[PDB]
Amino acid sequence: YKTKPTHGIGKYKHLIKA
Amino acid sequence: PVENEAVAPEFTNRNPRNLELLSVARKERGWRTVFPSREFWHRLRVIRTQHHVEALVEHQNGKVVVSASTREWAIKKHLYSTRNVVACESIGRVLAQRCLEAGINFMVYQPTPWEAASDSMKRLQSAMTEGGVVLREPQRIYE
Amino acid sequence: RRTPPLGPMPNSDIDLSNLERLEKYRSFDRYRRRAEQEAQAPHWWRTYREYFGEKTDPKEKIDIGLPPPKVSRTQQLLERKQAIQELRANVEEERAARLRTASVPLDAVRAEWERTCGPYHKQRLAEYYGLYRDLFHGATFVPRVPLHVAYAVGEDDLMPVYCGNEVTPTEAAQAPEVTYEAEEGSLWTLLL
Amino acid sequence: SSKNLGGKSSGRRQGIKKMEGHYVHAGNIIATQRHFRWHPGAHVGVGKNKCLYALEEGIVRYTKEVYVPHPRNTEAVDLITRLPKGAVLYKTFVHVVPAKPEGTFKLVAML
Amino acid sequence: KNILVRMVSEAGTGFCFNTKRNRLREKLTLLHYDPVVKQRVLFVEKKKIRSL
Amino acid sequence: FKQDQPIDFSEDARPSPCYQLAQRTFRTFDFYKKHQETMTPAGLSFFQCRWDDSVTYIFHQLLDMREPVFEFVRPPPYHPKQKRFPHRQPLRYLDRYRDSHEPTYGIY
RNA sequence: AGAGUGUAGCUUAAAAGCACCCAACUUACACUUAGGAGAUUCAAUUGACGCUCUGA
RNA sequence: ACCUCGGAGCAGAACCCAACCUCCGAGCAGUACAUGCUAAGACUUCACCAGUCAAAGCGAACCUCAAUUGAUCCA
Ligand SMILES: [Mg+2]
Ligand SMILES: [Mg+2]
Ligand SMILES: [Mg+2]
Ligand SMILES: [Mg+2]
Repeated sequence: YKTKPTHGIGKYKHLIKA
Repeated sequence: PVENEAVAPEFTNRNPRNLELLSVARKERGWRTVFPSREFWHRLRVIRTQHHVEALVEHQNGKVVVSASTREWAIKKHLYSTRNVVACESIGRVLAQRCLEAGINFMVYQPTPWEAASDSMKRLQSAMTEGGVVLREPQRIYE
Repeated sequence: RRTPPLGPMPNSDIDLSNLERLEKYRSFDRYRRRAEQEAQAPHWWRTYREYFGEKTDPKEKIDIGLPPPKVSRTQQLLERKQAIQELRANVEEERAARLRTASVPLDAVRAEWERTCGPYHKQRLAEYYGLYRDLFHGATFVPRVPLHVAYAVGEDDLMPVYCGNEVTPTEAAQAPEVTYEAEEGSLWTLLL
Repeated sequence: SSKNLGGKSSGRRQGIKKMEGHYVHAGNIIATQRHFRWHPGAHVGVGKNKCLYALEEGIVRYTKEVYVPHPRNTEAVDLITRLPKGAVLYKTFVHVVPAKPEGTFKLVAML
Repeated sequence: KNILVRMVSEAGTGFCFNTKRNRLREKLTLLHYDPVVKQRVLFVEKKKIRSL
Repeated sequence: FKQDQPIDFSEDARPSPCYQLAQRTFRTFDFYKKHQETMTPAGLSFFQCRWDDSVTYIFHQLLDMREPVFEFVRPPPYHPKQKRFPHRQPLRYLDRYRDSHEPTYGIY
């Protein structure tokens, strides 16, 4: 959730540049 | 009356290896979108490394009941080069022997296609089936 | 309304810059191993090893077994090295390995396994079935001296019991034959 | 003069119907939606419209586990291989912890 | 483009279904289940009643 | 187990017949607690046992009792509360809460 | 002459995990398959055979 | 200018919400007919008419896309 401390855990496109 | 007739209407069992022996244990279904999904009772974990070949048999909880690796002196002293096909064949045979001596004779093998297309895994499965243990566990009664 | 994380993020130890210089995952087995290794680390959020009941794994038990004998490991290692070096000099073993046809004896490897890491596998199989949980109530031990018991039914075969065998009551109506190595100066107590 | 047309859509009524803590039986649909938002975990099946339904009676739990894609899906394969050494995904998984047993032993006769 | 035809079975007459087919091809001879036989028999294209 | 000094016990002895199930109530935990500084475990071997045709003869000419039977029963299936007007329900909805599948008659 | 040291290229590893090359596919890279060579420098926590730095 | 339906922001993190507010479209498709028969439990376009997922069994070798459409009577 946005307010829970576990926010932004499923992000993956920021680690790639292709 | 006989004092030895204390049976009670309800009888419990304190053995974890009991529900899966009568085809009444529930399988942790789901996952689907990932692979090795948890709908089984015993798995055939195989780990191939450039130095040694280790094969384990784990339960649905996450503990191994029997493992077979070339790092053991009992197998390492009877063969050469723990990387060829005869090494993994002997590992599969000794694992089948140990599982026959342990009572377990039903496991699910779900490898990868690039590994299943090889010859070492095929010969290991052949040695496992010829030992007395057939893969592919049957269905569940009232799933 | 934003709350700070209660621990280190799984994708925060690496930098978002100079990504073209870092080595990418060339295959999928490495990613699978990394995932299965990271899934075992205790996390601070809700994980699978919490709700489905794990019977509290982080808990040190009490050993009530015999201590292992004092054996020099360097001498055993150098002896094993010399043995495998003398065995590698053979050419017949090389031919058998090249021709994909090389068999090993089963009785010899069985005896060597029972003499070496046999007790460890016996202990892990006994704790898998929950024997130490019901007998000693959590306390576990290690069977140092090997044990061999074989029943007598017909007239040629046998009905042995290993670490989880299956013996029918019709094949265990009489007393079996227990055989184990022992010295002259120690008593034993068998319990079934 | 009124160039746009077809913007008179309605709501699909897609969302979570059972939160964490409710006693969900076997067969109750957890949540219907498009695209894999909450991937299934334990005792949670899928259908054709990418829906979530329970399989056993218990308490539905929502955790975050690792995401191991299938080797046959080439899209996820390349998406994983394009990741650096030390990159995980960790998506939200739905699990149903069973509470009632699947059976017991009861005495019938006595001969 | 396409066309809808009806397939008549060889064994156990009385059970027929409908399936799509191309308009510029020949007839169909597929394997469809027959409930009165509980096996697999042959089906032949016969009598079209749709031109979609 | 493996005991050090020769120690003999008499409170755990059993008679020559020993065919009573009330006296065979043995507990390994209490037996190990009563003899802790004497015996030490050193061997373990277990196996699995199933039912066969010899259990009948055992219970007959070894325990002087009857053979108990059991059956792996299952809990009844769950069904919601039967409403008065089942909106959008098949015809077989009344058979889900029906006791016996026979035409019952009241005052007739 | 003094100091830092001590498991193959790496280890808050105790004989393992990462690394390397060859043979098959590829314009080429690469996965995978089939194989190979690799180490606790010596005598019982001690002293000395190898490297570096500070000097002359 | 429009007459049916879907998606993107308005409506931002369960759900619903309109405009003659600004844009993409759809009246179909590339391949096998077990695209067989029954049967617990739910969502439901804010009512109804409608639509969708699925435990298990007999039977069989071991399904992809977003809207993608037509009821009463009668023939
Ligand atoms: Mg809209
Ligand atoms: Mg509207
Ligand atoms: Mg409604
Ligand atoms: Mg089914």
